[PDB]
Amino acid sequence: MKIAIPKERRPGEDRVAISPEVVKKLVGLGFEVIVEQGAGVGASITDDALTAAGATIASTAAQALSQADVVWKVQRPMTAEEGTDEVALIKEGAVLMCHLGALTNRPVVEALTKRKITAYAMELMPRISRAQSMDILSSQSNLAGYRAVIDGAYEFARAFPMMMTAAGTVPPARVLVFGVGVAGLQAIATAKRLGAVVMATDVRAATKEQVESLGGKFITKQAEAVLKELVKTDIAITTALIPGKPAPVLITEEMVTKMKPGSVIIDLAVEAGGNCPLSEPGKIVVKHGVKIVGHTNVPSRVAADASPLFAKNLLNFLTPHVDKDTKTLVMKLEDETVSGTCVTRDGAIVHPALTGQG
Amino acid sequence: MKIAIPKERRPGEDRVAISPEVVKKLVGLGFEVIVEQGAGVGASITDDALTAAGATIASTAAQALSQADVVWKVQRPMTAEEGTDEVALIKEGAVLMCHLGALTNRPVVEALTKRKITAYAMELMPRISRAQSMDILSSQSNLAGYRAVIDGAYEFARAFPMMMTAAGTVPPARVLVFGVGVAGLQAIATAKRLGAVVMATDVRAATKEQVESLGGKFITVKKQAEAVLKELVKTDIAITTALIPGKPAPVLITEEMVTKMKPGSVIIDLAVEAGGNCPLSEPGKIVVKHGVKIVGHTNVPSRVAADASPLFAKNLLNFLTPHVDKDTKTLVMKLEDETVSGTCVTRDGAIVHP
Repeated sequence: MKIAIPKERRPGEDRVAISPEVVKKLVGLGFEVIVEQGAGVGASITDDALTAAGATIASTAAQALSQADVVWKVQRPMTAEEGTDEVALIKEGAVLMCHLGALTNRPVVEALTKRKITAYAMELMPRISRAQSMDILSSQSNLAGYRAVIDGAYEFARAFPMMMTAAGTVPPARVLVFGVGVAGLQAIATAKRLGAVVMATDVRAATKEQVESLGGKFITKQAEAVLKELVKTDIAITTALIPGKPAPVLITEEMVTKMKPGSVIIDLAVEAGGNCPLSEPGKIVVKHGVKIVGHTNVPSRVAADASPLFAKNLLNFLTPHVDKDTKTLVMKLEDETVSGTCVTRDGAIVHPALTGQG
Repeated sequence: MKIAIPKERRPGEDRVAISPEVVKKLVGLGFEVIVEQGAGVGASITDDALTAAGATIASTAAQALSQADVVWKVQRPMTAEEGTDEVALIKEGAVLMCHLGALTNRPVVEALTKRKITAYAMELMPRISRAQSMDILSSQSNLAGYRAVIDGAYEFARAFPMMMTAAGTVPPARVLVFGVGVAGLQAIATAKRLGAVVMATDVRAATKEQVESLGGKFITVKKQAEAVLKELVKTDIAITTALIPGKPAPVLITEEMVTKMKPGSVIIDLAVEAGGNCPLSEPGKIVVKHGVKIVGHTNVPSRVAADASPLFAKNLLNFLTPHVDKDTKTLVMKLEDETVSGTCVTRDGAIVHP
């Protein structure tokens, strides 16, 4: 009747799958909540904030998960091959809930299967209305979009808003968002509230409506229209990274050579190759007088807000299956969100694309 | 006449006392404009951009200031004892306009005086309505206030604006601006733009009205501290901006106060160079103490060099323009002018203002 949350061990990860308010709800459901010491420090969540909420602190990940019936993590557990065998720390037959990156991480699913662990890959949450509150892709990408604007403004040597002053007028910055998904949408909104002239481009002609509702201008030869804007653009933000596929090239370095010195490019797709071939994971590349920034775990750059949201997504997914009167958890297998996220259970891999080498 | 602008040499200074726009006005005023090669690189001002405006590019600094009758700079020239006497490069009898930091640097003033160079300490610009467009302290501090918010949001692990999503409502960040001068005002405006709830505190009451006009809330109630601390314990980003003329910055956030703040909170100390409004700040560093980040970046306006330079150059232009004589067809600084009298610290091999 124990749920455990370890500290994230993968490099670049500062989020944690828990928050004081979720600890309280979990305790209210009848759970004993165990958190590894310092697991939330990166997200501004102290051990004492956790214990005040009802959680108990374990000194290590092994002790935290030793007798846990349920384990909540942010990123998929590490296998012996990657260093620390976290999969081994999960009790055989236990339940794991996390962003498993299942589709592109067959080895982790196999490792979990050997220990007969039931794993729910949160990133596979079905796209149904009643599941939006359990959607981790949505909650994290939204913060990533906001963060993109903050990092761009930070690296930019000019101020974003137009300023009328006694010494003259400070022109507003011009921003061009590539890709109008959850992240792109928030980038537009944040770049807009900061005072910039915001442009946006996306192949899906259905996005123009959303861009305009936020006060942005949709760019309507096509590459010629984008280029005309790009050469005037101060901050270019790309957000097109389609899972299970290389990031689409949206800004060639030929185009970057046409940009104005001092410009900034935020490449949120650097992880999959980047929408700009010049971006490098975890670095800020200075080329042709342009800064090409490609930070690695953007939502982690907003860890303090990302963590509580991630914990809530998890809580919303688990809550419907808990009988707080008997203090028992029974994941209803017929529930669409359960069957949809389960990739392995009782020693059997259930996702069709992860049973062998394709 | 000839006016020259060199590259700023002091460490970390990326601003330049020139802009293509101001170059056009100078040429139109009858000036021959010369700029040191790559002087505007840090300000996104290319040599070709300046050439297009009508300026001449000198390969070196010496070559730029050699025959200059007027010299414009951002920071005071360096004295011989400090690596390179940029002073020795300024033609004797020439005119210099820049942030001289005169009232705290006698050595630079004497070095200029020995060369019979007339120097106008722009930072001494009189606080009169007429000089607003010539005031470098206001133009640079305005951008500093903006930058403080950017740097704070950058170091903050949360989002500034309130966000209502499918996963719930996340409250907006809470900002507390200490000192409502030019910098403080911009910090409030920018913090507001980003969606934060903004509180402010300053000894002047005439500032409450200004704060409210921007959407900010004025902290009010002897023990003003109690009211302040009450807001500080809920604050996510504290921005301090109080600087006293040539004196140690007043202390506004004690270490004791810092220990009462929320983990992950951020403090931007814009007064770090003058001692800091917070005793935990260190010039050029981000200190973590009691779970709080105390940020003390130096030369904040340079963190906004591409916008700071155009404005700084305009302040200089606005100050110089009224003194071109449409008779000697040259530059004659009117001695009776309130701004000339208020900024000159040394003239023709004499001292100024004692």
